[PDB]
Amino acid sequence: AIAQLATEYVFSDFLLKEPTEPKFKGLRLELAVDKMVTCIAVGLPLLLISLAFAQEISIGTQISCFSPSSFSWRQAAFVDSYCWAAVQQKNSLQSESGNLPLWLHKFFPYILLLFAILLYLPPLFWRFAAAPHICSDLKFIMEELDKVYNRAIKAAKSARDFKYPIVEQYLKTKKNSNNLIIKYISCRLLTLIIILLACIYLGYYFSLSSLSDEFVCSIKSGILRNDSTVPDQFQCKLIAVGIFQLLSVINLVVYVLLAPVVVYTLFVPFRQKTDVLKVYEILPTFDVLHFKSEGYNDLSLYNLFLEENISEVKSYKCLKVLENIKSSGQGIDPMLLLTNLGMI
Amino acid sequence: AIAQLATEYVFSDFLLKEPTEPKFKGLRLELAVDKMVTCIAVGLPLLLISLAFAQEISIGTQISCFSPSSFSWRQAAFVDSYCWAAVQQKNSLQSESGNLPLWLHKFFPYILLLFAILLYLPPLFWRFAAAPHICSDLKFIMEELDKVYNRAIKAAKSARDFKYPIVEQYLKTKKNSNNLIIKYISCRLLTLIIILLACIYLGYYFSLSSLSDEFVCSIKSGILRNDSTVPDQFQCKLIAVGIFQLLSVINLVVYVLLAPVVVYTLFVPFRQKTDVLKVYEILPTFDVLHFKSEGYNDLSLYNLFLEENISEVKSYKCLKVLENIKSSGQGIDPMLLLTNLGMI
Amino acid sequence: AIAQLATEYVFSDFLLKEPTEPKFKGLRLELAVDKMVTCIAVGLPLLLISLAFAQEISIGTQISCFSPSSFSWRQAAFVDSYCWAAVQQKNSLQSESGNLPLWLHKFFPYILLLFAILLYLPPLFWRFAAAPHICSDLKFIMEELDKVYNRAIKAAKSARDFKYPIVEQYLKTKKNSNNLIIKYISCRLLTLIIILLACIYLGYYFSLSSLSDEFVCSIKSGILRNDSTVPDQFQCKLIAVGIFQLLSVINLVVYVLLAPVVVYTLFVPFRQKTDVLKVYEILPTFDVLHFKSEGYNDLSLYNLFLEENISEVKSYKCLKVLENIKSSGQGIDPMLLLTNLGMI
Amino acid sequence: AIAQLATEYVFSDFLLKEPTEPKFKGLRLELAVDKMVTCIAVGLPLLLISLAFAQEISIGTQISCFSPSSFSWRQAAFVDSYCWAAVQQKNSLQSESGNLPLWLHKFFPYILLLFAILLYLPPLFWRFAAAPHICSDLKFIMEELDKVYNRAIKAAKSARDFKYPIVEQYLKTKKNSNNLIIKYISCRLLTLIIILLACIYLGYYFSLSSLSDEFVCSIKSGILRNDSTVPDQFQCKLIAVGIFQLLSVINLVVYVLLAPVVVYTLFVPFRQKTDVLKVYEILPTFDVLHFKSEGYNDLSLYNLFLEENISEVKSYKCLKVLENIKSSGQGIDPMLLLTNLGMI
Ligand SMILES: CC(C)CCC[C@@H](C)[C@H]1CC[C@H]2[C@@H]3CC=C4C[C@@H](O)CC[C@]4(C)[C@H]3CC[C@]12C
Ligand SMILES: CC(C)CCC[C@@H](C)[C@H]1CC[C@H]2[C@@H]3CC=C4C[C@@H](O)CC[C@]4(C)[C@H]3CC[C@]12C
Ligand SMILES: CC(C)CCC[C@@H](C)[C@H]1CC[C@H]2[C@@H]3CC=C4C[C@@H](O)CC[C@]4(C)[C@H]3CC[C@]12C
Ligand SMILES: CC(C)CCC[C@@H](C)[C@H]1CC[C@H]2[C@@H]3CC=C4C[C@@H](O)CC[C@]4(C)[C@H]3CC[C@]12C
Ligand SMILES: CC(C)CCC[C@@H](C)[C@H]1CC[C@H]2[C@@H]3CC=C4C[C@@H](O)CC[C@]4(C)[C@H]3CC[C@]12C
Ligand SMILES: CC(C)CCC[C@@H](C)[C@H]1CC[C@H]2[C@@H]3CC=C4C[C@@H](O)CC[C@]4(C)[C@H]3CC[C@]12C
Ligand SMILES: CC(C)CCC[C@@H](C)[C@H]1CC[C@H]2[C@@H]3CC=C4C[C@@H](O)CC[C@]4(C)[C@H]3CC[C@]12C
Ligand SMILES: CC(C)CCC[C@@H](C)[C@H]1CC[C@H]2[C@@H]3CC=C4C[C@@H](O)CC[C@]4(C)[C@H]3CC[C@]12C
Ligand SMILES: *[C@@H]1O[C@H](CO)[C@@H](O)[C@H](O)[C@H]1NC(C)=O
Ligand SMILES: *[C@@H]1O[C@H](CO)[C@@H](O)[C@H](O)[C@H]1NC(C)=O
Ligand SMILES: *[C@@H]1O[C@H](CO)[C@@H](O)[C@H](O)[C@H]1NC(C)=O
Ligand SMILES: *[C@@H]1O[C@H](CO)[C@@H](O)[C@H](O)[C@H]1NC(C)=O
Repeated sequence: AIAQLATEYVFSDFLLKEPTEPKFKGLRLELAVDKMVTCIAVGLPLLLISLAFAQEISIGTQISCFSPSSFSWRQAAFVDSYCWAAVQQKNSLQSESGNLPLWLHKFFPYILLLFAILLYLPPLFWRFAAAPHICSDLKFIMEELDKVYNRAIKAAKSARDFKYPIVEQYLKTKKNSNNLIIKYISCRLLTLIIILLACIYLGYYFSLSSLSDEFVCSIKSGILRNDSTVPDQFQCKLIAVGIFQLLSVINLVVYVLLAPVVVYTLFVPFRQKTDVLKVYEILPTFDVLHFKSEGYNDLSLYNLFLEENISEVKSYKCLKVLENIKSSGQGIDPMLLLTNLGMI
Repeated sequence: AIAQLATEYVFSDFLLKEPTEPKFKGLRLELAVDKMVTCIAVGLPLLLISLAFAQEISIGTQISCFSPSSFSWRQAAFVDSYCWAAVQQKNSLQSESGNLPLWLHKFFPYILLLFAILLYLPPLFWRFAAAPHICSDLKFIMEELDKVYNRAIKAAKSARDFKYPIVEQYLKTKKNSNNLIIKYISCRLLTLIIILLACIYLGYYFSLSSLSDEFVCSIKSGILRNDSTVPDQFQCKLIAVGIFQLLSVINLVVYVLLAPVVVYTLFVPFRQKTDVLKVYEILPTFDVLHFKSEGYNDLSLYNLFLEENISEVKSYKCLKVLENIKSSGQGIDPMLLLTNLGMI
Repeated sequence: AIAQLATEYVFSDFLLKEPTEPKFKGLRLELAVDKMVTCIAVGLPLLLISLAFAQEISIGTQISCFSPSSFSWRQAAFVDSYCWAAVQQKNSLQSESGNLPLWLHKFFPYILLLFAILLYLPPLFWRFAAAPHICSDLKFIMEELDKVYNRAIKAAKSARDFKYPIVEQYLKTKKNSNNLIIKYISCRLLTLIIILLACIYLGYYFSLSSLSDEFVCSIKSGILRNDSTVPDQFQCKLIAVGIFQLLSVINLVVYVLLAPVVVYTLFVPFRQKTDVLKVYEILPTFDVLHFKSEGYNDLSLYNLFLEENISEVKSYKCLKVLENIKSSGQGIDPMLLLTNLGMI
Repeated sequence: AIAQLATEYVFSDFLLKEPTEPKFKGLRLELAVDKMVTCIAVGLPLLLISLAFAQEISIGTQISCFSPSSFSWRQAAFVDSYCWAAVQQKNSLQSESGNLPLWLHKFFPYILLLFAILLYLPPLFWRFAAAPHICSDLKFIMEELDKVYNRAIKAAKSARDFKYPIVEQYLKTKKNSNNLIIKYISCRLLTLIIILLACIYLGYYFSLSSLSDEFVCSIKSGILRNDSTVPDQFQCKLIAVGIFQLLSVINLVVYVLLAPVVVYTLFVPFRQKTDVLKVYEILPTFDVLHFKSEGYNDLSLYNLFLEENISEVKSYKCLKVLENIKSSGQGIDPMLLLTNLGMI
């Protein structure tokens, strides 16, 4: 039913499932905006496919040819099925709009499924190629941040009663390499191109005259070519073509609204803001150097992933509340850190 | 069946499922009133869609055109399907009420699903954008309250046998920022606007003459335009239109009753009452300062979320019972706190 | 099937599911009588809806109009569907009993579902508004009782080899407030009113002549108004109306039997008997004062909830067996308590 | 399918599910004979309902009226559905056996479901009212038996290298109260009465002439009353009536065989034999006094429940093997108990 399709595709965790494995425990591995874009671009065409053939919206068979009254039920059924299979056969049918509109009307669900698969492909390539590496690197970075926070609080407590910036060096090294950012931009660009092509197709499909679904059909090949009792042609109409056009314009609207989001996503350096690591600069055990901005490198992408999935880090949360309290400046950062006692 | 739909949509945890993740363990992340509003506004139109096409209420096909007796079964089926697809084609049909009523009668389930999706969108945006931040902040606040309660009871026990207000400073800082409250008000306002538009549409749909479902249909395009055996027109009726109007007025009543709730929700500062933190003011380790009221800021929203999901805090419950006992004034707050022995 | 519906709605845990959350572990949060009343009042109309359209009891379509023999199958189907949709349209049909009986016959499942939803609403309001508070308070009370029992047995063992009545003070304070009892009485009263209205409706529906299901139908609007081959009217009958009346009288009987139960529930103070706390009065560490009776206050409701869900408390069970043994008076209460050794 | 129904209702744990809660861990809370009686009396009529309308045994529709050849398919369908709905309407039909046989033939599944529900009601009342109390009491009794066994074995080991009969006093007190036994006897008696009424009904239904399923039907009310082309009456037959009678006699046989079991159950004191507590009399720490027999009191019912669900007690099992070995008398009870070393 329509409501069942809605529950499956919008109100359920459709493509929102976290990786089912212990390797990525709590790691999104995909930005929220990218996940939203993929979920829409994939589950919208599927939802429209399901809707267009819902038991309520669908009168019945997808084509009716209006055989003569003399024709029996199965003769008329032969006519309808023959014309359905003959939309491909150009000789059999003669339609003013041509045969491409008939092909599109017959295979619209296939085309929507193709667009959905093509849009799901780049996210899958990301999740299967560049996701494990970033997952491992980000897990190491979070562990290093937790360890340095613990060491700093232990030092502060000892004072009240190595020291090498490994994480900073690793981030600096990531500043050079750009394979991950190149893959990310390539997959986003392919998604954008697929969306644009889908928009072109949907606009063309919705621009039809709405009468191209009606085509003339001739069961006059073979032994029936010279038969007399059979009329030379029939009036066939492809039902649900109006529904297809409505859903196609809906998908076109959604995709044109979505494309600016993908374009904004492509410009990762601009998105790289609100320095996540700036909060850690007040730790004595952490060097006061952010050095993450203004670069078409994997460093900006790692900064984005950190700003996305750093809320799960207790040390980061503690430092963030310390920073927020520092806005008033009533107290002292080391005193607040010592009082917090948030090692684990 | 009707009962199955009821069990799924009203008697089950439809959209009442808690976040399936360890990040939010026991945190609602959504006020009870907001959750009720979203659940109604989403699962009502879906329930009505399912009901309108229930196997019992539905006689059968959604349109019947009453072809002549001479017409065969599949000729009549062609007529019915053609008219169903031609509700869009204005030339084919001539109805007194126009063609918009026919469009609405055909696509009412789609319109209800659209309203449900549009009403579910703002809650989803909230849960995916502003929910993680408030979850982390509120978890930190609850942990700080538990820790300060433990410290105060330990101090009392030591007396019987830092001290910095970090949580108060954090709340004071939240008094300034307003991004969360702005997002909350924006999503509530969008929900209200969607509800009002849905009410307008449902009122228009229910105001129809009830005879607009009957339209005249002409299969007279193409080779059949000059055919003689076919009548110039047919009498088609869209079944289930009365059911659609009944369910639409039901939804209109529900939404007009719900809109005052959304308006009351918009005025969060008025809702900010019954100070949750007032109970903690009797703790020696906690400063006697509430400072949370009369502000279009995130502080009021945090106060609401605390008053919502603070019952899970054992320290808060203990302080609440101490406060309630203090109404009589027979005993002493520190003595009762020491006797409680409710560290964990 | 009928047996499947029975298993789902009477032999299964339909609305008998305990709260699926760790917050309420073993707490009913709903009295047994109230749960029975809600389960009946909700799952009876749903069961009757399912039964009335069971594949065995149902001959087929819900209306047959007996078109002339000259009419084709789909002409007759048009007639039947038109009349089904025209029960609303007063002009189309002319029935002796009127049009309200036809409306009721068509929408009886909807009306039963409406009554079920309206009866499920007050229980849901209770469980979502006043259940968390009573759950927290009752959990605290049980924990306090366990702690005082442990302290008393420890003192007895020490003798053989604070002391403040916090729980008693909390109960005394609850004696004043009445918001929970007011909400309980309001929800019970609304349930009673809904049940009475349902009884009125079912009595009216069952009082019909049983021939109102037969109505005269006229497909004579539009181009067919002046058509000659079509008869001026048809004889239509709404099938399953007898089944609807039978199930409606069954529901009426059940609801009239249930209403006295709801009225008895409304009088909570009378139900407040068999003092649960009287057993704890023999503990040296517990003050000898019950002070819970004769009040339209939340104290009586808390006493009811205690008498309901106190069997899970080991200390209460031990004190109950001590009390029962004290009926003979052969031994001594402190000696029996010491011998029991039931700390945990 | 038939085999699926059999698997669900006889070969599966239909109504044999243990209470899904930690409160009753391993406690039957229902005697084996009572559970068997309830399972049969409930799942037999449901199984017969399912069988009577199985896709294999069922030819098709439940009534056929044999309309004239001139009648079209949907005219004949109208006739059949009209007569199906008119079995209630006495004026419409004229049958030699009357109208009650037709009512019974139409609503036999409803009557079987009613009997099943009425037979399931007393067991449900027991499980929801008197089951928690007996569960708690019996758990306490088992814990006391385990503790006294442990104390006795510890004393024996100490000798080789309070003392109050709390459980005996509790059982003696149970000797007085009789509310549980009264509820048990009342529910068993109601089950017996329901079974007898079901037997009466099934005997009456099976005693029919087998031709009462054939009734004369007249679609001659309304505009068709004076119509000429329609015959004055039709020959309608209610299919599956023979299957209903066969299954009804099967159920009658099962219930008459079952009723003696219920009568034997009612006489609980006679069932109270094979003293379970007699084995514990050899323990030095346990007083040598059974005092459980010859009483219409809850003590006999508790003895039955003990004899039912005491096999789970390791101490009871050990004492039972000691008793069995004592039949030969080769050894000594205290020596065997010491050698067993079965504390836990
Ligand atoms: C997904 C991508 C590939 C879709 C590409 C656009 C498709 C949908 C449409 C839009 C415009 C279309 C073209 C419009 C006009 C003509 C001229 C005609 O004589 C042959 C077909 C041809 C050449 C069409 C082929 C298909 C076409 C290119
Ligand atoms: C992503 C955005 C830009 C998509 C917007 C949809 C645009 C591309 C659509 C809307 C209407 C469409 C046109 C409608 C009709 C025709 C005439 C046909 O003989 C060739 C294709 C052509 C010229 C279409 C090309 C694509 C088109 C211009
Ligand atoms: C969800 C929102 C967009 C719904 C907006 C209201 C819709 C349902 C209805 C209510 C009143 C309607 C209008 C009423 C009157 C007219 C004048 C007519 O000559 C053209 C259509 C037009 C202009 C209608 C368009 C659709 C309309 C605006
Ligand atoms: C949220 C609340 C205010 C909704 C209440 C429903 C209101 C808006 C509904 C109920 C009846 C409706 C009117 C019914 C009939 C017409 C005539 C038509 O030619 C234009 C629209 C118009 C004028 C409708 C406008 C909207 C309307 C006034
Ligand atoms: C659930 C509640 C609202 C149901 C209320 C009772 C319903 C079922 C029935 C019972 C008696 C009925 C009334 C009986 C008589 C008349 C007089 C007639 O000229 C108009 C309808 C009217 C006024 C009926 C309206 C509907 C009615 C009130
Ligand atoms: C909860 C208890 C009291 C419900 C008992 C059912 C009662 C209320 C039912 C049973 C028969 C019913 C009556 C049957 C017939 C008519 C005639 C009609 O023109 C007006 C309503 C009226 C007068 C009904 C009113 C309600 C009624 C009296
Ligand atoms: C479950 C219980 C209520 C069933 C009771 C027995 C039912 C099945 C049957 C068995 C015998 C039957 C009775 C036999 C004879 C007559 C005399 C006739 O002129 C009216 C019906 C009446 C009075 C019957 C009513 C229904 C009846 C009582
Ligand atoms: C539990 C045991 C005793 C049930 C045995 C079934 C008995 C009660 C059945 C079997 C045959 C039945 C009888 C068959 C026929 C008739 C004639 C009818 O006009 C009145 C009922 C009457 C007289 C039935 C009464 C009940 C009956 C005697
Ligand atoms: C049909 O008859 C025509 C007559 O002109 C002939 O040319 C043609 O070959 C025939 N077709 C078949 C399939 O026999
Ligand atoms: C139908 O016949 C008419 C006669 O006036 C002619 O004008 C029209 O073109 C014909 N239509 C078709 C589709 O051949
Ligand atoms: C039907 O014919 C009658 C003849 O009196 C006329 O008044 C009426 O307008 C016609 N109806 C239609 C819909 O053409
Ligand atoms: C049918 O015709 C008879 C002729 O005697 C008449 O008495 C009766 O009222 C008519 N019935 C209807 C429903 O018009």
